[PDB]
Amino acid sequence: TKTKIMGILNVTNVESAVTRVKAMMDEGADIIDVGGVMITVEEELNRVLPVVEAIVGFDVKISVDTFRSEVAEACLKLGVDIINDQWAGLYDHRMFQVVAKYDAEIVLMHNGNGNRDEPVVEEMLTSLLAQAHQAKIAGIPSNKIWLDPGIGFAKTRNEEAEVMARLDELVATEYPVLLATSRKRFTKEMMGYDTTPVERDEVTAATTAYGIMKGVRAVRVHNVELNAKLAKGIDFLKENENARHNFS
Amino acid sequence: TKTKIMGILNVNVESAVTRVKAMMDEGADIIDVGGVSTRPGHEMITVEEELNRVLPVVEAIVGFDVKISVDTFRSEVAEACLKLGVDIINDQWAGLYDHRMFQVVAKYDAEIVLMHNGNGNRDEPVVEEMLTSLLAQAHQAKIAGIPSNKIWLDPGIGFAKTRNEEAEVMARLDELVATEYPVLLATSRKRFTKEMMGYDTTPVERDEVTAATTAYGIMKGVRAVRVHNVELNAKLAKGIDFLKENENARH
Ligand SMILES: Nc1nc2ncc(COP(=O)(O)OP(=O)(O)O)nc2c(=O)[nH]1
Ligand SMILES: [K+]
Ligand SMILES: [K+]
Ligand SMILES: [Mn+2]
Ligand SMILES: [Mn+2]
Ligand SMILES: [Mn+2]
Repeated sequence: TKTKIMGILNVTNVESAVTRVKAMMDEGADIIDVGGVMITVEEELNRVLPVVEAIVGFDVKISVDTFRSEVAEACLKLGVDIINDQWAGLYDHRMFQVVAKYDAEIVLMHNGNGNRDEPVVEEMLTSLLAQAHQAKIAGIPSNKIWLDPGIGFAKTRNEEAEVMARLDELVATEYPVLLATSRKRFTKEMMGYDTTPVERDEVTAATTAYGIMKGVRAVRVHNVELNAKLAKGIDFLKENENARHNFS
Repeated sequence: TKTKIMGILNVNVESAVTRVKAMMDEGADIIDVGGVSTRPGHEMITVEEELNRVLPVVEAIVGFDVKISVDTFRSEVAEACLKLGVDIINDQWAGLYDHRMFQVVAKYDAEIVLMHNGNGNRDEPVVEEMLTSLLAQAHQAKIAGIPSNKIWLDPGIGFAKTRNEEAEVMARLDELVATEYPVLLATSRKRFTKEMMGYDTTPVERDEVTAATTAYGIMKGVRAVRVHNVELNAKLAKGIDFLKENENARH
């Protein structure tokens, strides 16, 4: 019933990572998204693995931002819960098998096809739904697949503005939607100037509120506390609204 | 047009000017100055004490490039302020405390915020009682000479209402917005935001849930928000206005 808060942990110390994870859990993170990725599968594993081994025992879900089944599989043997795939299984078809094999969840982020024929929304829907079908025919449950519009990838300024004005249509596919705009160019431009990254937390929080109201079920963010608490408030307001209107 | 940010200035004079400057920098469109409260159980003061507290501050900030609103329910304090060039009179009694208010406000061509207050022992639903009351007062503000597009309605979250009644109102902000008078939401760090937190915090820690009420309220159509943390809310309001314009522009 509650909006999930996926915290961002970029791994580009294991000790500092661990301390940061507890700090994030503390600020309200439901999922800790670890990511460290052109480098070698081996190099990617050299950065991501030591962290995953240290934090996977904690009482929080661990997502791993990777697009290669080899990185996803070593992580899943350690007990990881989600594979946040920026390519939506396009980069390595074997991602679907690795995930099915460990009864995990997977995020399918819209990416590629930058010079698309069709308008961005029809294309994103077509591609993402096509990837969802592949996930399932691999044996991954329907309810373990998330869709991500992929703000910041293979889309022009105009295309993303279109995508952000029609989030309801992605939500309408009934798959749980993860919004991930945090501190991106799109948020930089909401501010209207060349802001530094951190300066983008408040507009990012705006996307969270707006997205939750459009039906997004999770938000991927750098500033956990701000979004965790802004989301709590918005969730509260919608529920209160349903209650007082006897809407369900 | 954007959502206006009315910063709260609770009332020495230099200390106040400092805080007004900062609020302007954080994005404040209006600075709302008050020295009184209409909460039963709170200190009551004289018109004269309100003046000593309020007038020297208004005098020193009315020149700035920001609108000034004065939170008062007595027209003598109002006029004293309108004579210094103040732009808005924020009335916790919607002109029911002092019946000369609308005439004073319209005399200096100002704006007025009519806040829902009183009759906490009503037996009809809060919402229809508030609408009936606020619209009757508004109708009276126009008779006196205040144009409709300068009469604001405020649901008075935190005044003469039960937790049950505040939740009723927050779930139906659009009905107030539907009246077509510009709407000001003022929930900052109040008890309602404390329920949202679901626990006890110092006032400052209620800022994020206050900001959620801002995002939500803008979605519902309110035109301004009265807040303590101007920056968090000004920056948030800005993102929401953009998301909303973008969505309307694209449809
Ligand atoms: N128009 C309007 N004016 C108001 N003035 C004072 C308070 C609450 O007063 P207090 O409890 O003293 O706190 P603060 O002055 O910080 O808001 N609330 C409103 C309000 O909801 N709407
Ligand atoms: K875990
Ligand atoms: K001024
Ligand atoms: Mn639409
Ligand atoms: Mn006050
Ligand atoms: Mn309704």
